[PDB]
Amino acid sequence: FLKEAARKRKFHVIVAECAPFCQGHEMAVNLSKAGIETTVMTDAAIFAVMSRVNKVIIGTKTILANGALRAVTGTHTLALAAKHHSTPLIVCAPMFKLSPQFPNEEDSFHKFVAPEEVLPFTEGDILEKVSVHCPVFDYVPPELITLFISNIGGNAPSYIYRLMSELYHPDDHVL
Amino acid sequence: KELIEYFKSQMKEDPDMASAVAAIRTLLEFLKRDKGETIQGLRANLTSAIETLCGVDSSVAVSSGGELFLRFISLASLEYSDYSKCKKIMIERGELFLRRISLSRNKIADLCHTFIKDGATILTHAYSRVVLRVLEAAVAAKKRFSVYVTESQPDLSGKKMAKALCHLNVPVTVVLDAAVGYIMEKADLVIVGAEGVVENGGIINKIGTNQMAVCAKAQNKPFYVVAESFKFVRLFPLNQQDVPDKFKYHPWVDYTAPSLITLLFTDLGVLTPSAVSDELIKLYL
Amino acid sequence: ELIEYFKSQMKEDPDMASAVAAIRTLLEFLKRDKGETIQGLRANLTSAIETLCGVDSSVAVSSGGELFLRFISLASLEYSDYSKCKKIMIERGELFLRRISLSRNKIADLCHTFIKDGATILTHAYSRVVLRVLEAAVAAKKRFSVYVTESQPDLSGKKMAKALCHLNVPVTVVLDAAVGYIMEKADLVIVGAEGVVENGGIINKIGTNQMAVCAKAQNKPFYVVAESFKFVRLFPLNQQDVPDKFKYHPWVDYTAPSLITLLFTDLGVLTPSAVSDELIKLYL
Repeated sequence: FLKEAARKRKFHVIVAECAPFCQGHEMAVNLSKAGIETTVMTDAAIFAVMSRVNKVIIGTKTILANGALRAVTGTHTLALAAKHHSTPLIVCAPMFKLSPQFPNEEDSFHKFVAPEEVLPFTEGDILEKVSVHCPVFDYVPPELITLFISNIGGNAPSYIYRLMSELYHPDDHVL
Repeated sequence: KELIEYFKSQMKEDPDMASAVAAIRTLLEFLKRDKGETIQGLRANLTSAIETLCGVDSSVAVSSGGELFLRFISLASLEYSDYSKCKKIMIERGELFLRRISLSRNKIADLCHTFIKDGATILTHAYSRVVLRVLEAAVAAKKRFSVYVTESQPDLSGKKMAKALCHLNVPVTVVLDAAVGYIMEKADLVIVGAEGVVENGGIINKIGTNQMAVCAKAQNKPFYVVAESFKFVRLFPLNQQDVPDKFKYHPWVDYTAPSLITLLFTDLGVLTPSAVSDELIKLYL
Repeated sequence: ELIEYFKSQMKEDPDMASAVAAIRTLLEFLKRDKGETIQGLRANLTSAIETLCGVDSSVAVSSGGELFLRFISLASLEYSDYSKCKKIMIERGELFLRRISLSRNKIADLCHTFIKDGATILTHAYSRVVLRVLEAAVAAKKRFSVYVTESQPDLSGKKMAKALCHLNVPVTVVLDAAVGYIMEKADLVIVGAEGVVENGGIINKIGTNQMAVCAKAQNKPFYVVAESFKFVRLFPLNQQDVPDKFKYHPWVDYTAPSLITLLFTDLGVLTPSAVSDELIKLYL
């Protein structure tokens, strides 16, 4: 989306990663080298600069049957922040991830990794009593996405149950 | 008039089920009637006049349910080739309608009860007849939680939910009606039964609903509502003056604003506060 | 020696407020069983009456007592004899009682030109301060109908209707749960506080938080009245922060502190964030 938008037009992207372990740097370098003029941001100073930003676009991993979305880490916080400035937040997820799960019906769609991801093992005798933990995902409520970008075109944030009634067999939610 | 006495017998002969389903049962058992021997006047005008007579109660659900099974008989009570088996003998389609929306309570019990998060307490509103069975199926599947009830006070009705729940060994505490603002932070998510669901997505129910929803929005906590296939309606409120006055009655039932709810259940399934519109428009083609 | 003196003033005279009754009780109870010293008398007997008066479930009482002890602290001189420490310097307390009785007159004088005609009013349970300002508003030859709620730990709101129809305005009571049914009807929601705290929080009876959350739900301005007494010195955050002895089925809850819009007292009109500015001006 970004590099094809940059293929004719000009902008200035500013990017905070997601880092219990980082991978936003990979996109940062991957579109450092097609001439985009990115800034890579720490994952906390969003609120310092999102007052000055005017649009914000994230890409999730899977979106579910509330019209909602479990995304990568740190998306709920930046999404609520962007609601606080009322600037529109755009999910660029296709018609391919739409899933009949519902958030707290199941057992902890946030689930967890080895926290050596989030702790260096070299600190001493500190780690025995403490039970550190971190998830792989977040959860954003479906009131908060402004507009999908599917393949067929922009669709409503709550355009979802008819998508499931005539894009699935909704009797087969046995799975 | 001559058969509203049987509706009184159906309201106070088996007081477990709902009012609207007792009305549907009443009239469809009356379809062994004194033979009017016609399709047009009998069905259309006579069941219309029976909806007018049985709508003399202060219910909102009963008349809407009567119109709803009028639409559920408007499907294919056809002109099939002779006046022997049009509907007055081929009558079993309304019977299977009655059976489906009898087992609808059981399928709501099978669906919703695996959503309640164990540990966070859930304050409920006054006694419905679908909150009891979803809590029955929840505690039947070995959960742990707490539950409070507000009184919902024109009359004491929260202790009626207490005498409902306490018979099956589940902890509960009745809490003051105007003081739900104190207990709102204590709960994390809030379920409430329905007298009926509106096309905008809000609910209509006995009075103590909208302040629960707006305190839920202030605490940014999920507001949950539950309804069945009987309780759809065609009303449209904007601010509260426009529920009909015969459906108002110091309100005895009340509307809450449409989409500061967060999630909603029905017999068609768990759905979204704009999906309400298209999924009731699916009914009555 | 004074406990049924205080209860005589309390429930054989329901005219004045509880805080002003308590401060009249101890100000006339400077005629003490004579220990005749500055510090010890003060400390033990005033803290002792603030303890022994704790059979009631109010919150204005101990605050008014501590406000009086911060009153008496300031101009207490030293001039070589134990006669005019305060045992002769007692007319300061007399002028204090009359000025903070005249306080209710001056909030009536401040807010009589403040409710506009045509604006209907929804109100919570009773005070000895809502009626004086509303009848100093009616006595300016205005006109406005009023709604009021039930406020159920009891049949309460009927008392407010009986008081105010006798005070000649059209009154209509409503059920407690019917607030958002009729909140949008109102143009103005005024609230007599129980006790005002330094962040704009108003701890009060069981439904003023309802009024605030519905007021931000309607963006209609939410006005609270308090006198010079009942600035209590707690600090609340949430719904367990106020002490349990103030509560006891709860009986007191706590509204949010940052959403009320205009308050007013003896010292004039205050935006509800200047409450800390004047409370630092209090207790010396």
